[PDB]
Amino acid sequence: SFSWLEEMGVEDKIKKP
Amino acid sequence: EIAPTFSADDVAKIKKFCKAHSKDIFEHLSKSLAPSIHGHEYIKKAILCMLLGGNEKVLENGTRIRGDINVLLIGDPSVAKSQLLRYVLHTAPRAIPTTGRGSSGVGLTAAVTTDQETGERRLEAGAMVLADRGVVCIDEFDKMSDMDRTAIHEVMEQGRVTIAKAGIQARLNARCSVLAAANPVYGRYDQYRTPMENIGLQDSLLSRFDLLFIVLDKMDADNDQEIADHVLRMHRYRTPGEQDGYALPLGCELQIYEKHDNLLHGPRKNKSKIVSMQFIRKYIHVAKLIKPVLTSEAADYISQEYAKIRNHDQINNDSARTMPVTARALETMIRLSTAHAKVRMSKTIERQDAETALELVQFAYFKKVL
Amino acid sequence: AITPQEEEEFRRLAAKPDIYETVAKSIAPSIYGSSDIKKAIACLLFGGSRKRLPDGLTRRGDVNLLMLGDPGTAKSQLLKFVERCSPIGVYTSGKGSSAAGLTASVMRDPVSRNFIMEGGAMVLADGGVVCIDEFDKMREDDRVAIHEAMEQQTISIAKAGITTTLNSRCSVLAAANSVMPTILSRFDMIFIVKDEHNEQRDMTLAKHVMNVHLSARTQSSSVEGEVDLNTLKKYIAYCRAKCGPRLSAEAAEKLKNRYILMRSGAREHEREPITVRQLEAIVRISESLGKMKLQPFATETDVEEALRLFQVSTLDAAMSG
Amino acid sequence: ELSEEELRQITEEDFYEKLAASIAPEIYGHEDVKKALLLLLVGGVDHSPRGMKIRGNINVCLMGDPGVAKSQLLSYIDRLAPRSQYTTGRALVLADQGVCCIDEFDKMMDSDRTAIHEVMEQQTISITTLNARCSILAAANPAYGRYNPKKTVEQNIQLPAALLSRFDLLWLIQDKPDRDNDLRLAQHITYVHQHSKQPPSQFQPMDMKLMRRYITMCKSKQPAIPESLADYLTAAYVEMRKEARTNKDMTFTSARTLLSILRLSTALARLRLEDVVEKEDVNEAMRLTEMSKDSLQG
Ligand SMILES: Nc1ncnc2c1ncn2[C@@H]1O[C@H](COP(=O)(O)OP(=O)(O)OP(=O)(O)O)[C@@H](O)[C@H]1O
Ligand SMILES: Nc1ncnc2c1ncn2[C@@H]1O[C@H](COP(=O)(O)OP(=O)(O)OP(=O)(O)O)[C@@H](O)[C@H]1O
Ligand SMILES: Nc1ncnc2c1ncn2[C@@H]1O[C@H](COP(=O)(O)OP(=O)(O)OP(=O)(O)O)[C@@H](O)[C@H]1O
Repeated sequence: SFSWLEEMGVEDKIKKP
Repeated sequence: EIAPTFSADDVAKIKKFCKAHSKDIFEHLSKSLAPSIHGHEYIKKAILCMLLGGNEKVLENGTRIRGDINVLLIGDPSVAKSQLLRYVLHTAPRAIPTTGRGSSGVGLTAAVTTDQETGERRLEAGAMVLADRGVVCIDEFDKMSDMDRTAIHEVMEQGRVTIAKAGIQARLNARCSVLAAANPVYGRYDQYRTPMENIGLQDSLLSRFDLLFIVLDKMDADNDQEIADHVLRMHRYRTPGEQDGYALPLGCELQIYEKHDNLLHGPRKNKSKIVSMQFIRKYIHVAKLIKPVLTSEAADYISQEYAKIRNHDQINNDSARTMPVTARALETMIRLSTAHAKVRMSKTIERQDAETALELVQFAYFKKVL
Repeated sequence: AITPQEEEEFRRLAAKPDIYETVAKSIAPSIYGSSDIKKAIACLLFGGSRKRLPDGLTRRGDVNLLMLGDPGTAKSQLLKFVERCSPIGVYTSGKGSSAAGLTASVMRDPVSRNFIMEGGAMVLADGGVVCIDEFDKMREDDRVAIHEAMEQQTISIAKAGITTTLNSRCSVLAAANSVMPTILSRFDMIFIVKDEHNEQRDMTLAKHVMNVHLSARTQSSSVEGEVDLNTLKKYIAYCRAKCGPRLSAEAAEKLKNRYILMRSGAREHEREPITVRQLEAIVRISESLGKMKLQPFATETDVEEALRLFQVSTLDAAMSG
Repeated sequence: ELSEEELRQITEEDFYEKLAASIAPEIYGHEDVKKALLLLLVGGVDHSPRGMKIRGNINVCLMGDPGVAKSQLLSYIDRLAPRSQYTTGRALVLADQGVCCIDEFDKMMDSDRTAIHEVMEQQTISITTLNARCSILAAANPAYGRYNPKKTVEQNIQLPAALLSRFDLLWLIQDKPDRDNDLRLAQHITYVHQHSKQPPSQFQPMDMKLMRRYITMCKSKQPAIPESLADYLTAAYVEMRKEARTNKDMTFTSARTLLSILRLSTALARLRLEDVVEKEDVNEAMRLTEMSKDSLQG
């Protein structure tokens, strides 16, 4: 799931739990 | 504030929502944006595009292209203009409401004030300065002082209010999206008169805004029947779990859809689904984070459509025209295309985003689809 | 602090079918005439029903009046009496001492250098009634405060760095001699209190005033058929804190049909108007009546009475002007 | 400062047009306007013959329909100038020895317009006098929503005629619904928003820092007008005045016109790093003046 956020270059700036 | 924490299940839900609604996701979000208000499809679409926003391009020499969309609503009273402002204030983060007149002597922009008890001068920030990188829901745009208009010119154009009086040379950042509403001066809106005549203002201020929706009060029997039915349905609603006759005390897992209640949603043969507010907020945040990049096909299509639009505006224009088609329409179309690309979760703009942007722009200017 | 005996008394009093007329008479016994105004004040005192939708937006349940007319019709006495019958109330006179505050203010005590955050009279009268006299003489700042409070029901304080937003949910009852237009548009019912030269009415009024002056010594004389002020206060508080009604389907159908007919007729007349706002005002009046009779559903008679009151006040005000 | 290698790189002829195009490459077109802005930035040459003070500051006014990138040029000039202050119609002292960008110039106050007259005639503010050696760049818009060639300059843009006449160069920019030009402009804007830079051109755009260095270097030189060339000035001015008396509808080629021509010629020679005003400078000044004149005509 978090990989898909990294796919669009967004996981770096998303507040993970 | 409130941190919008995300979990793995939340990301899975968002991905599933994107996949199952690869098309017409924009339609679902626009419909679910505000269920209480009936109609006003294009206004809701423009509000959603404003919430998502655009992209800021900073060029090598340092010139900056603003990436925020501004919307203004002029029309007759009792058409629920202020309700849309309240919904925007309740949904978007960092929304600051104003009354149009200004915040005491400060006004919409920033100003220097003295204490009058010790004589010391302090720089108090107006509402536009406070809501930096946010949304300002200005209401009653007409009730505005001349100095406020002159300052708003520069604030909306550059995005950086400059104050140098009283020896305090400073520049403050005021990059904010402005959503404003106004009422006619003559009681009822005169269609023949130009918008600047009806609102009682200048014309360059109208040029600053990206979109100009004119909402007229229609007295068609069918429309009145539908609106009355919706209002009565909303006004007979009882929250589940309440004993009939109870009165409010007045004390002093992410869900994709909402539970179907026939009174609120309406029994459209159970064919209508409304997304919950929390999901809308999280999806809007994730959409805000992304930054798309334009492609050649979109550029060609937008250029040709702009040429056709300006040619069509040169001809006809016999009836009342909301606004002339200047070169700012190109910037508006690019920003709307980026907003639609964001809402679709894609990272590259394609032709469909340009098509939706063209529909919105044509409805905003020509008041008629295509 | 209500004993069970008083609750039983309230139930017995509400059970009567003639509670509405009794409450109408009980308001301002000294003032002669103006039955319709008294009924409207009763509707204001009992108030509508507040609602909350899933989106989080809350529809207000207050009712606002406005009394325009020639001087000498005893508006101020009526306002003072209303202020003494609501469980929560306040009286502010326009332009007199700046009509109390009407604006939440942040002054600085010079000796202690502290900053004190007094709320306006509207904040103090949350969930009650705010009686304003001389509405047209209001100071501009208080006019802005009234404009803000009647729309969003949240008074905001942004001075000297301090930035907060208070809460004010009050029914505004104002009276003015003559005609700002936006605020007059916000009001639900606008009563134009004219004067009549019926010889019987004039003679009765003169006799009543003369008898009052004669019996100034006999002020201990009581009145019959009315309700004591403390009893009225307790009854209003109990009804407000216990029963919140809703419309019924048949009443909704009747109201929708009447609204459609009214709008069609108005459009046809303009070819030779009622808006959704006034429809919601009528809904709130019907709910206030239903709450007054301590029932969980408002019947069709409530809708008819609300329509009659609206026609008497707002439609007549529009036609006369 | 600068280096000799940069001197060789910018010493090639036609570098005048190169620096003109290097100003705001994003804006499509308006080449003569860019040349006028460059002349304003460099400025003319001050002189004191027999104690007669002759200022060299150049003032340019941009007029025409709204939304034709006036504010873009104003902001770019304000940023590129070493010392400048951006302000709306509703200060001058802080702009001393710099450029004062005044946007929305038509919404000013005539009470301050008297002081602006004083500055444009004296470069001082007499209250004790404060130096106000600031070149003024102004942008104005029509008061009827559009510019009408039928109406005069004063009618379309409500402003006293004399103050309009004070400006060295007055530019009228009209927006025309031409299909081909609109298509080119759309391609230009899409390219700018796509590649995050201007489209490729014949000459590489100059950098801002090198531009400032060369502007300062040109400011160092102070050329003077020879009297031999002045005879051609007599012929040019007598012909210009004959044309002015041919049709008196437009602004007369008054003494201010000749003084502005001299200042422009001196500035052009200044940019060419020459100490003597030549025939080419007068020709270029006349070309700019006639281009502005044709822009005014509709
Ligand atoms: N579809 C609808 N069209 C019009 N009014 C609606 C609709 N649905 C609900 N309403 C109701 O109409 C009323 C209009 O609200 P509001 O006071 O914001 O009106 P407005 O005339 O737009 O406002 P403003 O006074 O700020 O110009 C509200 O009570 C709202 O709930
Ligand atoms: N039934 C009545 N109708 C009219 N006037 C009455 C009645 N009973 C008494 N009055 C007298 O009429 C006068 C009106 O007083 P009041 O100040 O309340 O009203 P007003 O003149 O309408 O007010 P305002 O000048 O503040 O608008 C008082 O002297 C009051 O005693
Ligand atoms: N060569 C050009 N011709 C026309 N428009 C252009 C050109 N280059 C860019 N534009 C576009 O024109 C717009 C410039 O708007 P801007 O705010 O600068 O207008 P303005 O004419 O200075 O305003 P106003 O006179 O109304 O105060 C931008 O959208 C920009 O992308």
